[PDB]
This record gives sequence, C-alpha cells and structure tokens, in this order.
Amino acid sequence: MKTLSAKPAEVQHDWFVVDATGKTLGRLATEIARRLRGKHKTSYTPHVDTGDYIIVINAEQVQVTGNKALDKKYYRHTEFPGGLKETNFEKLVAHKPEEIFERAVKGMLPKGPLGYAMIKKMKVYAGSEHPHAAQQPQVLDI
Amino acid sequence: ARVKRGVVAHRRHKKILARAKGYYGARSRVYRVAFQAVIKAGQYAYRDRRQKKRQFRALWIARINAGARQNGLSYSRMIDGLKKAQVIIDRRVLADIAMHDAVAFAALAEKAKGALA
Amino acid sequence: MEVTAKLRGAAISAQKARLVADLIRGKSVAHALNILNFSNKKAAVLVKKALESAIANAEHNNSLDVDDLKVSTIYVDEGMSLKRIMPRAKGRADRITKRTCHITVKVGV
Amino acid sequence: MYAVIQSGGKQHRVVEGETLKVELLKAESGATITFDDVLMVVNGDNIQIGAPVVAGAKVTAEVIGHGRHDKIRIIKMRRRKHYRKQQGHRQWFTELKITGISG
Amino acid sequence: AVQQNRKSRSRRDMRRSHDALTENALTVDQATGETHRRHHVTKDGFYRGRQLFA
RNA sequence: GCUAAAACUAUGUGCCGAAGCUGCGGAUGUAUACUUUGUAUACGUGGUAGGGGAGCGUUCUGUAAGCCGAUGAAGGUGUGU
RNA sequence: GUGAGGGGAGUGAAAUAGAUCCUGAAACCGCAUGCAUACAAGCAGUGGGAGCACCUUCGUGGUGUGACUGCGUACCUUUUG
Repeated sequence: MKTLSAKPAEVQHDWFVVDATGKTLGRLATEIARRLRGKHKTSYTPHVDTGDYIIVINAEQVQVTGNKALDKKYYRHTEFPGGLKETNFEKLVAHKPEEIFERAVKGMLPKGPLGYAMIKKMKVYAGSEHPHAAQQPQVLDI
Repeated sequence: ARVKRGVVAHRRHKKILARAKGYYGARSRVYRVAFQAVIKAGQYAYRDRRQKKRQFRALWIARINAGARQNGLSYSRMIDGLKKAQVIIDRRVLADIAMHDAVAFAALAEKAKGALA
Repeated sequence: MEVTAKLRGAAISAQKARLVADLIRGKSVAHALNILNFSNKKAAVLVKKALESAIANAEHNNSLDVDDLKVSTIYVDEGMSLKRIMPRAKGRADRITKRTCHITVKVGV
Repeated sequence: MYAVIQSGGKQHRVVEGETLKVELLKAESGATITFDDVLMVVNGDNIQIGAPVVAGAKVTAEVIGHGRHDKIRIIKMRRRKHYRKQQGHRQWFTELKITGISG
Repeated sequence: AVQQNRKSRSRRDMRRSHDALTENALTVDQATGETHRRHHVTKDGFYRGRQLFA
C-alpha cells in the first residue's frame, strides 16, 4: 500500500479567472480540461477529483481559423421523427457562447458521474464581469 | 455394494455456494447460476493480476510528469536526464517522492537538467 | 419480556393478512383494537382474535397492565396448502392451491 | 531521515523503526542484514542522491522471520472446448525491521 | 403474450410498493363517549344526540 | 477539436507502449555430473479429437472379541487452519 | 363460538420429543439489526479505493457495507466460424 491515493476531504480547489479574447477555442479547451481534471498536481488520482475552479470571461470573443466560423455545424435531435435541428458557429457564438465552451470541454472530459461533477467547476460568462469576487480568483494566462 | 451420493454432492454444492456469497439474486442462491459466476470471477482475477501492473505504472508516470512540469521539465526529458546522470531510482519511488517531498524532487530535477546540459 | 400469541392454520393467504399486520405493527393496543374493529378486511377478525388472546395471556399469566401494552412484534408465515382440481375446457385440468397462514403477535410494555 | 534501498528486484523507501516485507531471504531468523548499496539518503535539507550509489551509506535491519502470503486461486477455462485447469499459490516472504540508517 | 424471462423478486416488490392500507376516520361522539366512525351512527343507534331505537 | 497543424514530404533527438526479453522468489518433465542417496547443471512446461502417466474421495469384506464413543457416534449448521 | 388455535400449570432425561409427533438439509416466503441507494444507461463480476457501524491485543488489525474509478457481450451442444 506504499502508493497512496488522494483523499477527497483533504483536496483543495483553487480559483482562477481566464480571458478568452483572441485565443483559439480548442487549444484553450485542452488546457481547461487538464486543469479541471487535475493532471497538473502531483496528487492526481484517476478516481478522485483534484482539479481547480476555472472562470472564463469574454467568452463570445473566442476565435476559430479558416472558414470554420461559417462552416462549423452544431446539430441536435429531438426524439420526434424528422426532428434534426442545425446551427453554425457564428450564430451560436452570438447567441449562447456558454454552450460553445460547454460542448468543447465536455467533449474532452471523461464521461460519467466524475466527469459531470468535474465540469461543474467551470463558469463561463459573455461579459467582462463575473459574480465570484468573493472567492478571490487569480489571473491565469492560458 | 450400493453407494449414495447425497453427502458428497451436498458438500460440493455447499462449498460452491459459500464461495458465491455476496452476489445478486440467483447468483448467490442457485447452484446452476452460482457455479458460472465463480468461474468468471476467477478468469477476471487472472486477467486483472496482469492489468494491475500497467495501471500502477501509468499512475506513477502521470505523477512524475506533474512534478517535472512543476519543476520546468517534461517527463521524457527528465527521464533522459536521469539516465544520463546514471540515477537508477525507479518510477514508483520517484512518484512517492514527488507526492510527499517537493524539495527532494526539485533536487532530482536539478540533477537531471544538469546532466542534460 | 414480551408475551406471545400464535394462531396457526388460518384459512387466508399470508399476502392478504400481512397487509393488516403491517397496518397495526408497532402501535398501542387500544388504537390497534379500534383500527381492527372498524376495518372491513377478513384478516382483521383473525388478527384481532390473536391480539386479544395475547393481551389476555399478558394480563392473566404475567400480571401485567394493559394500559402500557403496545404491539411490540407481529408477523405472518405460510402454512400447509390444500390441493384441488379445477376442470377446464376441452378436458384440460388445472391444479388449485388453497393457502393457509400462521399469525404471531407479541405485546410488551 | 529516510533512505532508499534495493532488495528482491524492487526498491523501497524506509525510515527507522519501520517493518516491511521482502522476497524470501536466506538469512536466519533473528539475524542482522546490512545494505551498503543505498541509492538516496534524505536528512532534512541534506539530500544525497548517489548516481549508482551513495558512498558510505548503510542501512541495517533485523530479520523477524519468514512466512507465506494469503492463498490465490488460478483458473483457466476455454468455453465450448471442454478444457479446464486450477491451482493454488502462496508466495513466500521475509519480514524485516529497519534498525539503523547512516549516511 | 407471455413473459420471456421470469421477473425478479425485487421488481415484484417494487410493483407492490403501492399496496399499503390506510386507516379510517375515527372520532369520539360526545353523547356517549364511545369511539365511532365519523359521520356515522354509533353501533347502539346514537347520532347527534338522538336515539333511533327504543 | 485541429490551419507557420494536432495535415503531407524529408531528417534528428527523446520518450510511451505486450502475458515478447531481463531482474527477484517458487513448482515441475527429460538428459547429464556428483560415478550411492537428491543435490547442481542444460533444455523444456498454449492446446481440440486422441494417446501415456500419477492420485483424491464414496459403499462393503479381512486385519477387528482390536481402537474411539452418553465426560456425547453418525448426520446438520458456523469458525479457524 | 362449550369451534379451531394458543398461553400458564403439570409429566418426562429431553415437549422447536405434544400426537403427519427421531434428525429436520435446499429451493421458496417472513420479521429485526448495520451499511448503501431517488442526475444516472448494458452478462451484474473483477483490479483498485473514500467514508460509515461494530469488535478491538486499538495495529500497517478483524467483521459487515461499498460512494467514485480502469477492464469486461452467460453455459452446453454443433460447427469453417
């Protein structure tokens, strides 16, 4: 038993705030997923959540390359017959950037109860202000 | 010389059921279903005794990588530097040190980058 | 020091009787007696007879006071069944099982 | 202080007063064994990392005894092929108590 | 139409989860003090301070 | 999800990666050496039809007019080994 | 209910030896205690592993339970499969 696993009670979650102006969506999402899962700590345990809280501001300024802004399609099916609905990146970023980040990160996060719990630690806001001043987040450049 | 089977057969079935205890529904109550459950459990144990080494090595590598990137190196570069420096400490001990003592792991990283350069 | 009463061989299904048993489990004797008196189930009469016998045992053989008595325990178990034959159409026969039950009730202060 | 030692093809991190289990050694019960091939010795801020080995380091320990681990059952079965096999196993071990550590 | 598999005891109990009985509404009638069923005549023919029989 | 790529061509250094190989401990078949013994050495030990070898347990007969048993037999139900 | 069925008293070495009466296994069905369980998708286990209750020589212990996690599509027969 000389190798030990992290104890959930002893885990400490630190708060950070990230600005999305001008960055590339996927290359930002990879780092966000890493920090949410806790791969950056020497106490990392696969079955325990050791990540950190990540706030995102200016989410509607996220950028994509090529023609993806027009040609990247988001789908969703209502279980009724013929119920397939479609949208694209520009409209979706104009209307609900939170959904953009949620999709990008949930795709890269594990699928299960632990994944659902881990994704709760991400807060995304379209504006430059966030309501979490009480938690005292620190600026993180990623 | 007529022979009755009851005692021996009952003993065998009882032993199988005793090994089966803790399973759900018919698996822990019915001999036919229970006997299949025990064999599959044995097969899974045979496969997992091998899988365990791989899983623990992967965990050690991940923890070492986290420590190395805190000290400013990647896992591969740190391993190469240690090999050049001729350090023969294994990954299990390196991961334990990384988790429990930051100063010593920092000294090891210093030695590794020194060997690299 | 619970006082026990057993009614063995009641001609009713244990599944049916256990409903009334659960209805009265764990309550005071007076309230349970009122419930049984004002219920319309067949199992209620048998359960009431068993409970009254238990209270009489507690009062007569153990010198206890009924006012402090509650239904401390109760349960129903299956008994021996009777086998019958029901004729069906086209000469086919089916097996009918008539079920019986045992009622156990314990009263304690 | 703590030290790193090699035994039975594996490495262990130990401190004084610790009890550990290693592969079956030939030493007699109650005897003392010394490891002179220490890889690393830490005492507070004094960190010695022997490249192959730290020079002068010595870890001394006493042999409490020998024993066997809990039984393990091996099962092999090939479905639809009429083949089956079983066997038991118990791995031997020697238990050691670390009595001294010197850099 | 008939089942392809035998149901589990757990599922049978889950179906029976709605089988519990309920108590009736019992009250004490002031006229005699005997427990009686609410809004019903007592077993002795008393109701709302009136006696039906003789 | 990815665009001086996380794509393609060429090149270098490192690393991950199997029940493959090495390390530690244990079992076993064959053949050698010690020219007794059971101790070392070398090789080997996936497997259907099928062939060869070695055992566990159950009822009954002799050994048994012996040995265990109401200070508790067989049988049933747990625990430890 | 002058029923059936029980409780006390008494007999007996023994009354869950009380008359479908030696022992009383399994399937199946009750009651009580401890842990888990109402945001999460599949042969129900297996390798890890937090917390809780009890016993503790309080130990790197023992007995129950198992949040979270990697792997993982029953058995026999017949078949190229």
